[PDB]
Amino acid sequence: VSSALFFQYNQAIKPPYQVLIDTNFINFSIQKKVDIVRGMMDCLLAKCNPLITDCVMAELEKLGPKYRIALKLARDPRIKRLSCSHKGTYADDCLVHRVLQHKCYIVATNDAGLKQRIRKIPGIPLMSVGGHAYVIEKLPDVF
Amino acid sequence: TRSSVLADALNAINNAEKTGKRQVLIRPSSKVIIKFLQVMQKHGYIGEFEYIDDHRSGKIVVQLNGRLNKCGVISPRFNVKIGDIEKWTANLLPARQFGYVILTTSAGIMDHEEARRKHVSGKILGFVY
Amino acid sequence: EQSNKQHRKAKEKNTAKKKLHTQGHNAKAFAVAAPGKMARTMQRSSDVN
Amino acid sequence: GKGKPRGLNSARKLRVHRRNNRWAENNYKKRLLGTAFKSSPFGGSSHAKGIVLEKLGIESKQPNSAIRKCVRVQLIKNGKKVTAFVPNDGCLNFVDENDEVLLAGFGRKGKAKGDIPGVRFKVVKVSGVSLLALWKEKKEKPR
RNA sequence: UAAUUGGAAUGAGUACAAUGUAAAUACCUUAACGAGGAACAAUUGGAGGGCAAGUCUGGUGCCAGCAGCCGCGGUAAUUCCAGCUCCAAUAGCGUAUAUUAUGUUGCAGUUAAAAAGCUCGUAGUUGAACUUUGGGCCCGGUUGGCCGGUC
RNA sequence: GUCGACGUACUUCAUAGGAUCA
Ligand SMILES: [Mg+2]
Ligand SMILES: [Mg+2]
Ligand SMILES: [Mg+2]
Ligand SMILES: [Zn+2]
Repeated sequence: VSSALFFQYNQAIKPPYQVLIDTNFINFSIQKKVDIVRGMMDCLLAKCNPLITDCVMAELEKLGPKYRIALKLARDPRIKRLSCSHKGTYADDCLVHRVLQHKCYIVATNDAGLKQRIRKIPGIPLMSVGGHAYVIEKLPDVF
Repeated sequence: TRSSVLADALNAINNAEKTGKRQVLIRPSSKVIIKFLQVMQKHGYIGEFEYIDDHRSGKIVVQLNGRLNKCGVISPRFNVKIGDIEKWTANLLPARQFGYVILTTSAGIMDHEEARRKHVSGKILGFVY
Repeated sequence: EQSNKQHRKAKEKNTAKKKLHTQGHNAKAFAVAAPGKMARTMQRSSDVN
Repeated sequence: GKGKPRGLNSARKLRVHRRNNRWAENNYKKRLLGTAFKSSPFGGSSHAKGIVLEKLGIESKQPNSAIRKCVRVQLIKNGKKVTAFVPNDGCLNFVDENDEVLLAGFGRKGKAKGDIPGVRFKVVKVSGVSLLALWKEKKEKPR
């Protein structure tokens, strides 16, 4: 119950944002041909700093060589690499622990299960690629 | 029957590099296949290659080296104006700063960021990324 | 306990582009040039009757 | 290729092929032929007049029951007689017999504990005045 | 939580006047009046709560359910949910009907929409490769680096 | 004529699967 949060406003999230990418955000970006950095600019209408965690990068490197273009996208120089103090576990678990320990990232992901478990935590907006672009759900500073 | 010879060439390269082979044999070979391949070669997607010569259409042998993710042809060679360059490269590339759309202008066969500089346009052939 | 599988039949003459000719005429040919205006004026004048 | 042509001189084929296989789309043939409203109960209209033919459940003991609230109403365009709801059961005193009720669709979004399948209309104006303006005692019914 | 009360503030309105305008009216400006329930009396919708010496229905008792503007008196008298609690939009708010968020890009056809029984065939769409390639010299644009002479 | 073949309009039938607990 941090000093920033209102009832559900969560006013420590502000421009420029910091998003956390899941492993199937990348897949549906490559599939629907949106681009990471400009796609988040085109929805949030603010600067962005996509972040990728050591658990997620390990998972990408675990996929193999059929998915090497997504790995090429993830080692891009202007996607920063947040390092994580973990054993090295499943990606979605590492995302949930990051979210609970700081409550100032928005989470870009596409699996339904991780969507539910994030939605329990109050004040964490939740980007996801749908249709043709990056729709954002629980952010009260949209337009 | 056989209509696009370039489509056959790029499909044969694509198949025989998916499966991991090392050199490809593509029969026939127009001037367009040589120039499209020299454009792919300049950017490092294929190794050298060589035209072997019978007294017929002629064959090519390409030396692949791994770095090729996809290549293809756009089949009606659509006329592309100068803003349609960037609508085309947003439709058919998975991230808008790698991969090259290749197009046939009055100044040669070239990728798109060379046809931006020279300020030309023309028809559209294919793509690599 | 032997059940055979259904042979899914093949229709007879009842296809949405053949229904249009079953009445007196070719009903595709008696249409309008602006269906939106036909709709909004038809509704309003219905209410004013 | 796929089923369709693709050469750069076949717009005429593609344009005719869309112009034929477009009459096989029920909303298209519905909205050009002008069939689009026999779905709707009233004609083309949005309200419809009617004569109060009689009351139903005027001898029903259980108060505020739905069959207490329903009158039976003849429409003046067709001649067909239907049943109609009435809000606020006290407003059965306002409609008598040979009133002109002006009916509107009931259009209910949901179905309650003891409701009725079959009432599809509802009474809006009784002999010129409106039932919210008689029940709220603004106006009164001009006989 | 407030339910009394203390003075300060102002315009809706009314108005000498001037301005406005062809002439007026109104705005803008302004003497004099003009706020306690500031009775100088905001609205449209939907969700809940209780209302018994009441009625009605059903039953494995005192119950349940519907409902409750209907009770024992009383209507110049009863002075009662002071006048039940929330929620949303707000000088705006609701209801009905429609409509809105076919495939060029970009659909589907073995097994659940849909490949004509078959081949020939005119229009239509579509159609293999090839013809000056390559080198040498000069000129400088416009950048980028070493530069920054400058007050 | 509670007539047939259509053409419109509408209705309805088919929804549970795993895991743990009792
Ligand atoms: Mg079938
Ligand atoms: Mg022919
Ligand atoms: Mg040719
Ligand atoms: Zn971790």
